[PDB]
Order: sequence, then structure tokens, then C-alpha cells
Amino acid sequence: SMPRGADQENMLKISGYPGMLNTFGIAQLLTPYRVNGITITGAQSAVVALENKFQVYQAVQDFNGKKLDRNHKLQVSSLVV
Amino acid sequence: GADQENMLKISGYPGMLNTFGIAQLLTPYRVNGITITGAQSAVVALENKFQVYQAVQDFNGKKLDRNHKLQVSSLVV
Amino acid sequence: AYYLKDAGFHIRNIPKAWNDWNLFHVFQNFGKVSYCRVVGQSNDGQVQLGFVNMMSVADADEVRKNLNDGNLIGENFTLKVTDHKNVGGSLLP
Amino acid sequence: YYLKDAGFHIRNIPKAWNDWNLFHVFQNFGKVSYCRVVGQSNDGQVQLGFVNMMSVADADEVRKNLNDGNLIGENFTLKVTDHK
Repeated sequence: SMPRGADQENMLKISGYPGMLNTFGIAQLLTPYRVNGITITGAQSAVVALENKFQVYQAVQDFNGKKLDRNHKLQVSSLVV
Repeated sequence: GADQENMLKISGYPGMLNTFGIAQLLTPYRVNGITITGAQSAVVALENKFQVYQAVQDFNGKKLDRNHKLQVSSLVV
Repeated sequence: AYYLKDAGFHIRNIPKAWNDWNLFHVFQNFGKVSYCRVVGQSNDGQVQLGFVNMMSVADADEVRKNLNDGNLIGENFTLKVTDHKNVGGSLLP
Repeated sequence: YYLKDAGFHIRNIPKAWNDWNLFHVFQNFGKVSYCRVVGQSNDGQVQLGFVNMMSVADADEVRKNLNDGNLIGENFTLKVTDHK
């Protein structure tokens, strides 16, 4: 799960992917960014700790609004507003 | 239920990778577990033997960069 | 058991001599395959029944493209292909 | 530890910049793994930094845009050297 003590600037929320994905599959959605921990928060949502705030910034830009298929659209946001 | 026909050996990637990074190498195949076996080696359980077969064909010998080429093989011959 | 929405097919009229690797090979030509199984046979044994899930809806759409009246036609076979549907309410969000 | 051939030492960074400014420069060449301004000269006029790209292919894109180890921007010149 998530490293104890993680900094919020390293974290993002991701949702909308297929409901059967496991933690490794969620990490695969975020290729190539470094994933250090994932906390599932529902079938189609999780909170993810990436290596740092720059990777969070780029992951939001790369993946927010991404059409995975005609049935699934990703919502990606940084935990730090 | 675990099954060795679901499993593969993977090696040769950068030593800095963690298990999520090893799973990222195998996108889009479903990864159910990873055991690190060395600084650049692991054993991976994919969903089934068909994903093992396709992952071996996709990734065995694959150049990641000029410093790393992947070795991927089914656990059962 | 839940499968990626709209990525899976029920397969009928599989030749009696095929195994799951034969079925896999046919569908691999259209894209990556997530799962493949021969589940039963007919009464006369002349044909078998199966299930194939593609790795992505895009792969499954490329299958739907090469169909002709719900059938996949090969040089010596003809498969009856229908869309698989998940059971409602089984996913726990 | 690090990814071989993906990283750079950065010298001659302007005094006003922070890590996000350094990030903005290198994001135009590919994905960035890590980016830090580590300190500044005793006169406080230039800064020293480190940038790791996400992949060697991203770093090679940086290298294609250097001239004698210099990254010449609109209003700045960075000294860029490989980390080893």
C-alpha cells in the first residue's frame, strides 16, 4: 500500500479506469512515471504516490481526460490544489 | 490458485526499478504478483499462459536503451 | 467473473480437433488476447464451444470488423461469434 | 540509484530561477524524472542544478539541442554536462 509518511505533493488521484484493475494495472496506466505506492479507494479510483511533484505534474497533463476506450475516461488530479 | 504456467522470469532492466516499474515494462498484460530475485531480475505471475506467451514474444530480447535489453522467458519450458 | 466491458466474445462452431491454442491463434491475428478457453462441445462432437476476451476494446472492434453476418470465416472453418455481456450489479464499486 | 546516461549537471542558471523554471526548460525536450536547484555561487548570481530525464531517449533529445555543451535559450545560456 502507501509509504507511511508520504508527502502530499507526491500524490495524485486517478479514477475512471476499468473496475477490475489491480494495483499493478493502475501503475501500468501511469507508465513511465515512478510509482512508489498505491491505495485503492474504490473499484475505479485510487490515490497514487509518484516519485515527486514533477512527475505528478506531468502525469496529470498526460492522463487527465484520456480516453482509454469508448467506455472509460480517466480523471487525474494532484492532491495538492 | 497459483500456477507456474502463469509465470515468467524477467531480467536486464534498470536496477533502480521497483515492482511497479517491472509491471510497467509488461504493459498491457495483467500482472498479479512480482517477486524480486536480484538487482535486475524478477519472477512475474501474469493472468494466464496466453499472456505469458505473448509477453515473451513481445519483450524477450527487447532493447530498452543502449544500456539495457530485456530477457523474458516462461518459467515452464 | 467480470471481463473488460465489450472486449469479449462467445464462440460457437469451433472444429472438434482444435484446442485452446488453436482458438488463441485465430484471435491473435486481430490483436492481443487476454483470455481464451474451450468450454464444451456439441452433442455430435463435430464442433466445440468457446470464449475469447481481447486485451482491449480496440482489439475486439478489429475482430468485429472482419466478421460477416456474425461469423468469422477461415480457409477451412467458420466461427459463430457473439458479444459477451457481464452480469449487472456484480461489480462492487 | 539513477538511470545511466539520462542525467545532467546544470551550471550557469540565472539567479531568479527556481526548480520549476529549470523544469520548464527541460520539459520541452521530453519527460523529466527529477529536477533540483541545489545551491548558488558565493556571489549569489548563478545557480547549480541537476536534471534527470525519464529515459535515455529523452536525454538524447536534450543532447541534440546543445552546442558545445551549451543550451542556448531565448534569454539564458545553461552549461549542460552529462552526469556519470
